[PDB]
Amino acid sequence: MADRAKLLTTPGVFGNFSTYKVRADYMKLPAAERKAAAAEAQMVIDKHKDKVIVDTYLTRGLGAGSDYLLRVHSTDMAATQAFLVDWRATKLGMYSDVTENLVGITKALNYISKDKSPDLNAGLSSATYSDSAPRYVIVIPVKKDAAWWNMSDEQRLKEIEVHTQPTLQYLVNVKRKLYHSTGLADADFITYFETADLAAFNNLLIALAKVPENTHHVRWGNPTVLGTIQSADVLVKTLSGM
Amino acid sequence: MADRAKLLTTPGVFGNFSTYKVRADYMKLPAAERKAAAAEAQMVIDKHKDKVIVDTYLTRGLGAGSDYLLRVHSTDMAATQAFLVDWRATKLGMYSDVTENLVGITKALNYISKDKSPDLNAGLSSATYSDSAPRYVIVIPVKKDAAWWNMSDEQRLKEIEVHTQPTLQYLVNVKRKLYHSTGLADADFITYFETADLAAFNNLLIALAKVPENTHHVRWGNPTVLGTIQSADVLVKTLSGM
Amino acid sequence: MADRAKLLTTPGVFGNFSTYKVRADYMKLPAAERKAAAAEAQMVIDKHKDKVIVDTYLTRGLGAGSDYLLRVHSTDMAATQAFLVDWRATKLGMYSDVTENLVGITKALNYISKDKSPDLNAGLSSATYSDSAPRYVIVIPVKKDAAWWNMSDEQRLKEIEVHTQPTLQYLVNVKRKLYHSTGLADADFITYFETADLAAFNNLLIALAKVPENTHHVRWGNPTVLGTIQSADVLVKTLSGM
Amino acid sequence: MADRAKLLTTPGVFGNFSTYKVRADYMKLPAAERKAAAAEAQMVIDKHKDKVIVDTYLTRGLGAGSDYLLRVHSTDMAATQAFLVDWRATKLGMYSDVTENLVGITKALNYISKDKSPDLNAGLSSATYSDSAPRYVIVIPVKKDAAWWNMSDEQRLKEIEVHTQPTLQYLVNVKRKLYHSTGLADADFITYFETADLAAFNNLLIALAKVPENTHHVRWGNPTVLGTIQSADVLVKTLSGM
Amino acid sequence: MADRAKLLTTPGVFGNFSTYKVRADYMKLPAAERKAAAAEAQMVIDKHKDKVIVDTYLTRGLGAGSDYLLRVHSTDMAATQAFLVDWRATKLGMYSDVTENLVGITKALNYISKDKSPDLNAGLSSATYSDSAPRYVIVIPVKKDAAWWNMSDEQRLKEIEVHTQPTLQYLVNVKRKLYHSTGLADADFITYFETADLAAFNNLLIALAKVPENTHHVRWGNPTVLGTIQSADVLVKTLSGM
Ligand code: HEM
Ligand code: HEM
Ligand code: HEM
Ligand code: HEM
Ligand code: HEM
Repeated sequence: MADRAKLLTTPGVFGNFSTYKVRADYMKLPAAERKAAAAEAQMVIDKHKDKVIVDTYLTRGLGAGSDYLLRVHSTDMAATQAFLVDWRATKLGMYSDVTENLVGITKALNYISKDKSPDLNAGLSSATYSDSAPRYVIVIPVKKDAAWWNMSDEQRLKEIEVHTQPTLQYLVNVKRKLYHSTGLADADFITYFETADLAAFNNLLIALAKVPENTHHVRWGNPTVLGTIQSADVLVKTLSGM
Repeated sequence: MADRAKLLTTPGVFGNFSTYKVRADYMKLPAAERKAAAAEAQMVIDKHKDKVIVDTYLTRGLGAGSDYLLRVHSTDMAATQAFLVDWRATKLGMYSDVTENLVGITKALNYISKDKSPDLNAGLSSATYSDSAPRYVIVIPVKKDAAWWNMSDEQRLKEIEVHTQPTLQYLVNVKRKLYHSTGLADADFITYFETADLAAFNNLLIALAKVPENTHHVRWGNPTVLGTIQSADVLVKTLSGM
Repeated sequence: MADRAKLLTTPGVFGNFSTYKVRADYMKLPAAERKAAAAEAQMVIDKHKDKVIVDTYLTRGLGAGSDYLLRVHSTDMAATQAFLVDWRATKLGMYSDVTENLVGITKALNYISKDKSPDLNAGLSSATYSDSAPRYVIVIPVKKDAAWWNMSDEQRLKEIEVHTQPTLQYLVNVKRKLYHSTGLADADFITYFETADLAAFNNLLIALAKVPENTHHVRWGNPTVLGTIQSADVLVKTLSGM
Repeated sequence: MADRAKLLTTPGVFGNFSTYKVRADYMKLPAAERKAAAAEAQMVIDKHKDKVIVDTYLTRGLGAGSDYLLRVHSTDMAATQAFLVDWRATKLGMYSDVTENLVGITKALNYISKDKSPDLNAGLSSATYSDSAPRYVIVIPVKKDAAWWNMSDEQRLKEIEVHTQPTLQYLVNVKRKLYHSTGLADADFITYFETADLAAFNNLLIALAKVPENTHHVRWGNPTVLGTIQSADVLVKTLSGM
Repeated sequence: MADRAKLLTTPGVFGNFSTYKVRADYMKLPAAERKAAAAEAQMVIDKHKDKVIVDTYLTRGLGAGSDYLLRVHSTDMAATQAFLVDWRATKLGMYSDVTENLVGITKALNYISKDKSPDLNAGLSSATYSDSAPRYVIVIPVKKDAAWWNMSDEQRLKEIEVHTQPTLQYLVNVKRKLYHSTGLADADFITYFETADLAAFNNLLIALAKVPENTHHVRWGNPTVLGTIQSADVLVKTLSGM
C-alpha cells in the first residue's frame, strides 16, 4: 500500500504535476450537480489510495495559467496517469482543461552529498522548518542550457555549492523538493516549495538569481505556479460555488 | 475596513494585478442580468473591504490583451486570491477570461535610499505631482537578465542612479509604484503608473530606453497594459451596455 | 471640433490602430440582421465625429492576423477608446474579436529636420506622391533594441540619414506616416503606408533591410498588416455578405 | 479567362497562399448541407476565373497547422483578396479558420542571371522535370536576418551560387517557384515545391541546410506546409465526408 | 496486408506521428455513441491494413500537449494521410483536435556505419533489449542549427560517435528509432523510444545533454511526448469512459 511519508522522502518516486482551468460552462451546471462534485473528488482519490497520493492547490487569482494544481506521487508512472484519467472523468475534471502537466523522478543527491560536499550536506540535513504551517505552494520548472551540461562534474559541483550556501538560511521558512525531468518533459527539473512567508520566498529567489548558475537557465518558471494549499474538499467546493 | 493609504504607501503589501477579456456571450445575456452586474461588483468589493482594496480600469480599445484591469492590495496574499475568486463568481466575472495575472510585494528602497544615495533620495522624497488628475494607467512587467543580478550591489546602484536622475522631473506629471515579483510570477517587478499626459509618458520611457540598465531587460512589457481609470460602477456599466 | 486634415498633419495626435477577426457565427445570422450592420457602423462613426476621425480597411485574405483594421485619430487618447467601445457595441463589433491594438503619438521630426540634416530634409519636403489613388495599406510595428537607444544622438542621426537616402525615391509611389509608441504599447513605433504599387513597396522594404539600422530591429512587423482601403459602408457590407 | 500558364511563369504576378483548419462543427452539419459544398466551391472559382487562378491541396494528416491550402494568383493583389472573401462565404469557407496567409510577388532573377552567373543560369534554364506527376506540395516561408541583407551584392551572389550548384540536380524530380514577400508579410520569401519523391525532397533540403546561406535564416518554415495535390472537387468532398 | 516487421525495420518508410486532444463535448455524447467508438477505430485500422500500420498510445495525464498519439507507417506518404483523414471521420476522431503532426523517413545509417565507424557500429549491431516489455513511449522532435549542418562530414561524425559511445549501454532497456524530417516538418529528426524504465530514460537523456552535439539543438522536444503503450481498443475505451 502507498505510504505518504515514504513517497515524499525517498528516491525513485514519480511526481506528476498538472494544472487546469475550469471551463466557463461548469458554473452553468445545476447546483445539485456542483454540490456532488466534492464527494466525487474524494472518491477518486480514495479509489487510487493503494497506488498514489494526491495534493490539491488553488491557483485561481494568483496567476493566469490555471485555476488549480494537482501533485500526484507513485513509484509507478503509469499509476499517476491512471489517477489523472479517472480525475478527468469526475464532474469537475470533465469541465477542466489541462494547461501544464510535467512529470519527474526523485533522485539521490548528485552534488551536495556527504561524500562530495560534507559541510553543506550537514547544513542541509540539520535544518529545521520553524514557521507557521505552509499556506502557499510554488512550482518552478527549470531547464539548463547545453553549456551547463557540457561543464565538468567539478565545475557544476562548485556552482551548486554556490546555489546552496546562501539558501540554507531559508530552510527555516521554506520547504523544498526537487524532481528530475530531462527526457520526460520540456524541463530538466521540477522544483516545489511550500511556505507561509512569500516575502521570504521572493528574497530566496532573488538570492538565486544573483549566482552564476542562473546564467545557464533557459527555463526558470514559464509558468511560475503560485497557489494556496487546500484540502480537496475545500478546493472543489471553492471552484463549484459551494 | 482596510486603510487604503496604508496599503498604498507601506512596504510589505501584496499587489495583485489581473486583466480580463469579456466573453462574447456576455452581451447576449438578458438586459436585466447585465443591469444587475454593477451592484454585484460593488457588493463583492464591499464584502472584502476589511482585507483588500480594489481599483478598476478600462483597457478595451487601448490594447489587445484585455478589456479591464483589477489592481488589488492586501497584507495577506491569500486575501487577494479570495477577493478574485468571489469576483469570478459575479455575473461579469463569470463571463470574464483572465489574460494576465501577476502578483508582487512592496519593499523598502534597495538603491535610492537616504543612506546610499542621499541627493537622489531627497529629490525623490520632495517631488510633488502637480498636473491635473490622472486619467490613464500603465502597467509594465519587468524582468532582468542573469547578468544584471550577477553584477555587484555597487554596479547595480550606479545603474539605478542613472535610471533615476533623468526621470525625477517626470514626477510632476507621472505617479509611480514599484512591486517586486521574483519567485512569485514570471517577472522580477511590476511597475505601475498614473498620468494625464501620455505624451510625457512616452518621453519618460524613451529616456529609460537610453540608459545602460535597459540592456538587461528580458521583459519590459508583454503586455504593456494601457487603460483609463474608472470607478467600478462606470467600468461594469460600460462593459455591460448599461 | 475634429478636423481630418489637422489631425493627419500635426504633432501631438494619438493614432489608435486595431485589427479584428469576425467570429464565424456572424454569418449564421439572418441576412436581414447583417443588412442593418452597415448603417450602425456609419452611425457610430458619425456619433464620434466631433472628437475622432476613423479609417477602415479590409485585411481578410491578405494575412492571417485579421479581417479588418481601424485607424482612429484624436488629440485625446481616451476619445479613441470611447469610439472603439461604442464600435464593439455595434452588430459587427459584437461579433469582432480584437487581434492587435496599438497606439502611438505623432511627433515633430527628431532626426531629418532642416536644422540637423538639410539635404535629406529638402528631398523629404519636396517629394510628391504621383501614382494612382492608393488602394492598399500596410502597418508595420517597429521596436528597436537597447543597443540602439544607448547609441548617441549623433550615431542614431547617421543611421536615420542612411534609412532616408535610399527611400526618398519611393515617396513617388508610397505615402508614409510615423507614430511613436514607447511606453504605450509593445513597440517603439507604428508605421503606416498607403500605395497602389505593392511591387514598389516590396522594393522599398528590401532597401531598408539592407541598412545598418535594421540590425537593431527586435520587431519589424509581427504583424505586418496588409489591407485594402475601403469605405466603412463597403467594409461592413463585405464582411456581412451584403 | 485568365491565362494560367502566363500567371504561373511570368514576373509581376501576386501569389497568395492561405491555410485553413476545418472547424469541429462542420461535420455536425446535416448531410444535405455538406453535399452542396463542392458545387459552391466550383462556382466561386468560376466566378473569379477572369482575374485569378486557384490551386487546392489537402494538408490534413501531414501537419498540425492546417487541413487545406489554397494557392491563388493574379496580377492584381486585390483580386486575390476578392476571391478569398468569396471563398470564406461558401459553406466550407464559413467553417474554415485561417491559420496562415502569406502573399508575395514573382520577380526577375536577382542573382543567377545570364549577366551575373551565366554557367549556373544555363543549368537552371535547361533543367527538365522528368519524374512521375507530382503528388505532394511543400511551402516554406523564408526570412533572412539583417546581417544577410547588409552584406554586399557580391557577397550575396556568392552565397546564392553556393545554394544553386548542389540543387540543380533536383530539378529532375522537384519543381520550384519563388515569391518575394518583404514588406507584404512576415517573410522575405515564399518558396513553393511540387514533387512525387519526398525522399529526394528531404535530401534536397539537407543539402541547403549545409551551406553558409543557412546561417542567415530566421524563418525557414514555421510552418513547413506539406500537402497532397487535389482537385477542388476531391478536396471539398474529402473534407465534407462526401 | 502490410508487413509490420518490414515497415518497422527497413529504410525508405514514412513515419507519421500525430497527437490529439479530445474535445470537451465528447463525454457529453450519449453512452451508446461512446461505446461504439472502439469498434469504429478498429474498422478504420482494418480498412487501411493493406497500406499502413498503426500504433496507439495514451498521453493524457503525462503531459499537456495531448491525450493520445498515433504512429502510422507506410512506404507511401499519402497512404498515411488517407488513414488519418478516415481516422478523423470516426466518432473519436471527429471529437479530436490535432495538436502536433510530424512526418519523416527512415534512412540508412549516415554516421555509425560499418564503413565509417566500425567499432561503434559493431556495438550497435550486437545490442539487445533484455528488460521487461516496454510500457512507455517517448517522442522527441529534434532540430539542429545551421552551424551544425555547416560543419564537415568528419566533424559531424566525431560528434555522433560521442553521442553513441555513452548511450549504447541503454539499448538493454530502451528501444530507439530515428526518422529524418528536414523539409517535411519543422524538425530535422523525429526520435522514438520505448521503455519500461523511465529512471533509465532520464539518465540516458542526461548523458546526451552533456555532449557537444547538444550545443547545436534548437529543438529537442517541444513537445516531449510521453505516453503509455496501449491497444487501440484500450485507448479508445479509456478516452470514451468505457
Ligand atoms: C529553499 C532553499 C534552497 C536550498 C537550501 C536549496 C538547496 C539545493 C541543493 C542542496 C541542491 C542540490 C541537490 C543535489 O545534490 O542533487 C539543489 C538543487 C537544485 N535547486 Fe535548490 N535549494 C533551494 C531553493 C531552490 C529554489 C527556490 C529553486 C528554483 C527556483 C531551486 C532550484 C534547484 C534546482 C533546479 C536544482 C537542481 C540543480 C542541478 O542538478 O543542476 N532551489 N538545491
Ligand atoms: C516616473 C519617473 C520614475 C522615477 C523617478 C523612477 C525612480 C526609480 C527609483 C528611485 C527606483 C529605485 C527603487 C529602489 O531603490 O528600490 C526605481 C526602480 C525601478 N524603476 Fe523606476 N522610476 C521612474 C519610472 C519608471 C518607469 C517608467 C519604469 C518602467 C518602464 C521603471 C521601472 C523601474 C524598475 C523595474 C525598478 C526596479 C529596479 C531594480 O530594482 O533593479 N521606472 N525607479
Ligand atoms: C517610404 C519612404 C520612406 C521614407 C522617405 C522614410 C523616411 C524617414 C524619415 C525621414 C524618418 C525620420 C523621422 C524623424 O526625423 O523623426 C523616418 C523614420 C522612421 N522610419 Fe521611415 N521612411 C520611409 C519608409 C519606411 C518604412 C517602409 C518603414 C518600416 C518598414 C520605416 C520605418 C521608420 C521608423 C521606425 C522610423 C523611426 C526611426 C527612429 O526614430 O529611430 N520607414 N523615416
Ligand atoms: C529544387 C532545387 C533548387 C534550385 C535549383 C534552386 C535554385 C535557386 C536559384 C537559382 C535562386 C536564385 C533566384 C534569383 O536569382 O533571384 C534561388 C533562390 C532561392 N531559393 Fe532556391 N533552389 C532550389 C530549392 C530551394 C529550396 C528547397 C528552398 C527552401 C528551402 C529554396 C529557397 C530559396 C530562397 C529563399 C531563395 C531566394 C534567395 C534570396 O534572394 O536571397 N530553394 N534558388
Ligand atoms: C538509446 C540509446 C541511443 C543510442 C545507442 C543512440 C545511437 C545513435 C546512433 C548510432 C545514431 C547515428 C545514426 C546514423 O548513423 O545515421 C544516432 C543518431 C541520432 N540520435 Fe541517437 N541514440 C540513442 C538515444 C537517443 C536519444 C534519447 C535521442 C534524443 C533525445 C537521440 C537522438 C538522435 C538524433 C537526433 C540522431 C540523428 C543525428 C544526426 O543525424 O545529426 N538518440 N543515435
